[PDB]
Amino acid sequence: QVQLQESGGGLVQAGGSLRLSCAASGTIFVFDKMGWYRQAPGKEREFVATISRGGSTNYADSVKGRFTISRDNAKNTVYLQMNSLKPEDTAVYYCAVRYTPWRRYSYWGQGTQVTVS
Amino acid sequence: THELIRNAADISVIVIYFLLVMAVGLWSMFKRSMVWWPIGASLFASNIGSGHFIGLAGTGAASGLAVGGFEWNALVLLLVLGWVFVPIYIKAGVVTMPEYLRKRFGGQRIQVYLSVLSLFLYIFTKISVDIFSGAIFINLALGWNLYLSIILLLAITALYTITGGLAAVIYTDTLQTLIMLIGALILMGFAFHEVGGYDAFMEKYMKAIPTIVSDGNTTFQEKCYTPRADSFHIFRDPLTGDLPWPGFIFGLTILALWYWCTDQVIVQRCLAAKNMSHVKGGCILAGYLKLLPMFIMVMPGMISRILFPDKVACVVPSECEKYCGTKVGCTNIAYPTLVVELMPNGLRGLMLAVMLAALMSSLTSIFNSASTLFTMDIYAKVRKRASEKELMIVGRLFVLFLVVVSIAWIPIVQSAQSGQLFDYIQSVSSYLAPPVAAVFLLAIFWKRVNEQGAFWGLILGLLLGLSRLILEFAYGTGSCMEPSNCPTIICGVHYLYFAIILFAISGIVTVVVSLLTKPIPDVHLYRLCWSLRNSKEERIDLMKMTDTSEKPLWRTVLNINAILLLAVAIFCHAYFASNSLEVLF
Ligand SMILES: CC(C)CCC[C@@H](C)[C@H]1CC[C@H]2[C@@H]3CC=C4C[C@@H](OC(=O)CCC(=O)O)CC[C@]4(C)[C@H]3CC[C@]12C
Repeated sequence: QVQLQESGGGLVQAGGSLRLSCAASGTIFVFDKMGWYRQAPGKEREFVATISRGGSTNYADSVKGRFTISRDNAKNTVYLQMNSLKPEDTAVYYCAVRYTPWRRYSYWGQGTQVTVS
Repeated sequence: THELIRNAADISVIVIYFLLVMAVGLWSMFKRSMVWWPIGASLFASNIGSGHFIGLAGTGAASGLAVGGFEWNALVLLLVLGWVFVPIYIKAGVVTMPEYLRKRFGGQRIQVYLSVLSLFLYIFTKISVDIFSGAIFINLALGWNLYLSIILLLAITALYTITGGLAAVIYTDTLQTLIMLIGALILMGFAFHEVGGYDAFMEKYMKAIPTIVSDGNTTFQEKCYTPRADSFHIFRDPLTGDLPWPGFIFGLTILALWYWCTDQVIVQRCLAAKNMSHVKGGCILAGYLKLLPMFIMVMPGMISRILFPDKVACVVPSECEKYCGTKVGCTNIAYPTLVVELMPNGLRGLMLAVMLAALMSSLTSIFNSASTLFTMDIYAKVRKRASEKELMIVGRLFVLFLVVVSIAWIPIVQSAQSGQLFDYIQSVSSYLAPPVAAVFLLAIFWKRVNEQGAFWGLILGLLLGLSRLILEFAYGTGSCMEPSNCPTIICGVHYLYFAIILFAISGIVTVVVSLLTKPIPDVHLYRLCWSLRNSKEERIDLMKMTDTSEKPLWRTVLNINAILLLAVAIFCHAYFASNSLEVLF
């Protein structure tokens, strides 16, 4: 079965940086839209960043300018370089994948805990 | 396996179903102008039984997903028969196609040649394939060999045709289509629960290999049993992939235009309706029904490869002969293995009964049509003074010859094109059919061709196709480890790139020969072509509708529904090509 292994949590201060990863393993295909989704403790989910196969990055308007996401070519590994951290964005982070452009988010990730200040 | 049928819960079901069908026929033996719903079921079930349960499921379990785009092209060519070609047959007073080509051109050689060609196409395509499919079903279910199943199939269809099985062919046809269409969805629901959904079905199909790959000393190749790298694409490579997208669009159209519009049983089925609204209703209903066999019959073939991989995907010849009787391949048993080994104790007998009762009616229909075609159009033009008793015994001493020739031909069907039944039927049709459609279209639309061109067009097309067909069987097709020593000039291209070349060459020959002789005046050609279809004068030639009239409301309703059906078919074609999966290295 397909499972996603991720790493890169921790604790920084207001104005630091971190690094998050995600790496599917056990499949034979190439995913289309490996992205990221965050959720504050006690609230609802929202959207963070997403990179397609050929390369078309689609950020969110409340985070654009501080986050940068890049995916390796023709394989399954996607990074996320976060810069100038605040203590407002403390949540857990998931990792979602997708087979085809019209098929609605097959597999989900476990969760990485990150809090700041 | 093969002893799962020996229980008391379904033998009674088989016996009760057969007695019900024979009682319906025996009642309708004692005590024209049909309506829209019998025509639709009669048109949708024409080739089911051996072109749906063997060919589509086997080529889905062997190649991949691209086979399912056959029925969508079939429905697009089914909407042309009702709107374009049937008022041509009504407005000229003709019943069949050689009777049209006798009134159009003249003489007496084109009709005799087309009858002699149609008998050979019957033998090569329909009769031996039906007997072979019935023997496959009986050998999987019970356990006897081939020669003890062929005579059982024949001894049951004789009892079918004695007790009036040809008169009542409307009630039983609607009943069998309804029962088969209902029972083919429960097997899909049972199959998609066993593998574990729709994503595990994609992830597990790419690892279905046999575990006995070696011979005594000849270890087999890596690419010979693993699935293809493009199994989830509809449109494939036009140079290096099987079923390439130019052939898949053009050659199938050329092969379906001959089959749906220039046949004999289908045209006399549509010509026996009550009005002109009911032909169009029957053409819309079958087009709505022909959207299902991608999801119903192709995708359970892949499930059957996933679940039982050592039978359906064998590669070593000392093991493939034990399972299916031939040393080439075993994909043909993909769908009859799923019905026996997944269904519960009740429906397992009803599905086999439905498949056999749909396989016997075709045979009787063919035996009646070929007997009429031989007695009326070839034998009665030699003697010209024959009574009725002589014609009766001549018509009854011909089907014995047909049966003997087809049973002798059978052991070439089960070893051609590396063990698949879709490729055999499509290759024989591609070698023999396309010269007829070009001469038919040029006879209808152009108005200037005459009798001196059509005959030589047909003869030269026959010479090319017969050369390729004779060279194909005497040398073989090839294999995985040892390729064939075919002359690689007439034998190199795909068999769907041959239909377009033969079509174009036949059209070029009949145009060039027809532009060098004397024409025919238009006094003889009223209401027999496309430009003069609405003349009102008289021609000096060479319960029953005759008018093609309809109310001005149901015409509008039928136009709008045909447009919606075309939109749905285009959306299906645009769905399955916009998102396909790509593997990694
Ligand atoms: C909707 C899907 C899932 C199934 C298919 C249903 C329709 C698309 C089909 C089946 C019922 C059909 C209709 C049934 C009734 C008629 C009337 C029939 O003509 C008449 O009865 C009126 C003329 C006369 O009686 O002389 C012509 C076909 C038509 C329009 C049919 C057009 C095609 C229809 C709408």
